[PDB]
Amino acid sequence: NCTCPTNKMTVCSPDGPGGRCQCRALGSGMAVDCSTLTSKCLLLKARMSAPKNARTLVRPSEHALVDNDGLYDPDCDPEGRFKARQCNQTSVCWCVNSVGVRRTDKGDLSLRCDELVRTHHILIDLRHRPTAGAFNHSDLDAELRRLFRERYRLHPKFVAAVHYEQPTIQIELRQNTSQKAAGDVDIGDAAYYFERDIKGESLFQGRGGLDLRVRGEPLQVERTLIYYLDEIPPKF
Amino acid sequence: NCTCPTNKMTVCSPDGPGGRCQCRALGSGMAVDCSTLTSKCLLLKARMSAPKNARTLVRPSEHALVDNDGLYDPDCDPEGRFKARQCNQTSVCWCVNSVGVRRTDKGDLSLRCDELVRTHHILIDLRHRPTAGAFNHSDLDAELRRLFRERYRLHPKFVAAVHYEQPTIQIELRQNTSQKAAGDVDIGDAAYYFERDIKGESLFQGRGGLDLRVRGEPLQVERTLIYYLDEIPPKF
Ligand SMILES: *[C@@H]1O[C@H](CO)[C@@H](O)[C@H](O)[C@H]1NC(C)=O
Ligand SMILES: *[C@@H]1O[C@H](CO)[C@@H](O)[C@H](O)[C@H]1NC(C)=O
Repeated sequence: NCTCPTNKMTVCSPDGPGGRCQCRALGSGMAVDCSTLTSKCLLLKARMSAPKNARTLVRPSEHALVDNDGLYDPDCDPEGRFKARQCNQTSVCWCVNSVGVRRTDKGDLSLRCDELVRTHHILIDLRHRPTAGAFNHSDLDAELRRLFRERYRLHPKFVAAVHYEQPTIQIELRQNTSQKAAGDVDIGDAAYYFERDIKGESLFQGRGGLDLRVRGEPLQVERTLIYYLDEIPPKF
Repeated sequence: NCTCPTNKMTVCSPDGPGGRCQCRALGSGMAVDCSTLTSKCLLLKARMSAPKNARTLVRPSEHALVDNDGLYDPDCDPEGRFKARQCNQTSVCWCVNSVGVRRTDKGDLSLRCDELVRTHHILIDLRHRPTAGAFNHSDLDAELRRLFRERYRLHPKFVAAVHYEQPTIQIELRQNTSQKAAGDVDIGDAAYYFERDIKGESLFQGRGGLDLRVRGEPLQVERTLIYYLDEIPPKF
């Protein structure tokens, strides 16, 4: 059955040699490894994706803005990760980090981003709809570390810590470039998948969002904040 | 068995969901369709491909030149075809047709190639090593139309004509945009596969070169000339 479980934003078909199941990335057309997480850049491209022939639809405008200014259509290198320079505009350019947020001040078409700066620490701040009381910190740590271990296939050594107090929860992810091995999922990719699941727009095939139950009681998260820390501080 | 019969310039491995076979294009990392022909642009990216870590290998000198002046690493749009504007890396840019050869005078980074011009007529001019006599026009016509029908998976109507005289053979392919349907292989891609099989660098898995036998008598080709005709004439 032609599926891409880890990335639903794909188009597959049994149009392969001997009925083989080919599958490609929505929008970008890039190759997708459906066993593991797809890089955040290709998923962003698939998010915008500019439908091929609207026919009866209407486009977005030259002046129509969206809620999130950090939403755009990036250019992804032949490995899947972002390119160091993202010029989605007429002549306006800038430099981005691994997770795809802006690292410099907007320049022109003569800009030159040398290296793709690595976002090595990520802090995910969640706040859940207040239940009658608070949970136990141990169960929350167990559930969240298990989530990144199994669901997003992030190695347990990359979950630096989990902090809990009244409603507001925090999750630390620490992945240096020196401690990233062959075929390891990126904490940026895992954080993107986790924010999409938390916000009910999961990239997996079967699911629709995130269940996130802690010892029988569910956990519905109102507010989410995600901070990205780069090895080289951005130059503003 | 993880194999791509139509594109040998790919990297497959059974690391797909439940041991599924995923394959991706060399050099570009783009998704490939291994049942049919891959676009000439992705194969052009694969041809040069700048090996990932030379270690003991090298990079060709910045003053070193190659036999063909029209070989370069192109930018391929999401669908696989060439981007209308090609800039190898520098402040020199130009516009191309669908087959990738140049159309306009070399300019600068402000160039605006408004549309991707189609190549609608392709003429292949072969000259074979002289045997004791010539062949029959009928057998040559049948064999070449059969080769483009079965092997390159080109619909028979797109092979406009076949001409024969003393050694020199000609093949005329004709394909407008109006007569290209859903999932029709392009005359550019079929011609590129033909010219890689003619020169002994076949893009198929099992084969290495073109057998090209006409009623038994093997046909070895010395010289090949392939002319590309664009719907809009190239402006120089
Ligand atoms: C480029 O960014 C602008 C915001 O400055 C946005 O309106 C537009 O949709 C983006 N387009 C692409 C192709 O990323
Ligand atoms: C263009 O790319 C080709 C790739 O083979 C390379 O050999 C050539 O030197 C490049 N030329 C320029 C001007 O960048």
